[PDB]
Amino acid sequence: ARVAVLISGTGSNLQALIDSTREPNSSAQIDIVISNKAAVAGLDKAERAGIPTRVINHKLYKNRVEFDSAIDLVLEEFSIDIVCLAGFMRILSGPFVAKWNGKMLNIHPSLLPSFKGSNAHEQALETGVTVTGCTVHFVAEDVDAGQIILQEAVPVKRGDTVATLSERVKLAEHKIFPAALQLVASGTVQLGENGKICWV
Ligand SMILES: Nc1nc(=O)c2cc(CCCCc3cnc(C(=O)N[C@@H](CCC(=O)O)C(=O)O)c(F)c3)sc2[nH]1
Ligand SMILES: NCC(=O)N[C@@H]1O[C@H](COP(=O)([O-])[O-])[C@@H](O)[C@H]1O
Repeated sequence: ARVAVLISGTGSNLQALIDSTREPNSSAQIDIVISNKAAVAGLDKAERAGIPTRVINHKLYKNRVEFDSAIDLVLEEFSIDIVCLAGFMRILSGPFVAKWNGKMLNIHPSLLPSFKGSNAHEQALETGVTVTGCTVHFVAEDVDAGQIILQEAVPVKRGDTVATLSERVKLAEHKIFPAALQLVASGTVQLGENGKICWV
């Protein structure tokens, strides 16, 4: 399975995905890394691993649909089968999401459906949970509401901050995201016609 990884930032999840897909038994190959922001650290991790990169500045486009179309063009150029959103922060448009339905995965740093949106850790800390986690799900049109593939709980320790909590949660992200990609890449898991997770 040919994979594109979209990033907006540091690329720790990207790096975990690079490491896992180099394993001999990997069912996925990362063929392109797309960033919507220039000179982010994930672009370096990609070049060090010998993976093509492309910056598609969202700031240059009239609206989401145009910008998504620019991404889609690169996805076709590279005959991509699966899209991983790994720290990619731009909400995608309906048509793009529908096109990639069942082929696009996103990592989210909470146990969905808790704490959807961009600042999950802040919410988690403000709410006072003692267990949080991360969620790999298919991208549906409703942000952070697509079908759930894997999750891993992570404890909240007293005194935690966004810095310390997100650091612990990212250790789980680097486990379940490579695992979720391998499940989809190998056809073990797919989005069902009824729209629920299907473990073939
Ligand atoms: N249809 C669809 N379904 C999905 O499940 C899904 C998941 C995605 C992964 C991205 C993370 C989820 C998320 C993204 N973005 C924002 C946000 O407010 N983003 C600002 C830009 C802020 C910035 O640039 O840092 C904006 O895009 O306007 C947010 F609150 C939460 S994208 C997507 N699209
Ligand atoms: N709303 C989406 C979101 O919060 N994404 C989060 O951004 C980080 C990216 O880190 P990375 O750039 O080191 O992979 C990850 O912690 C991921 O869960």
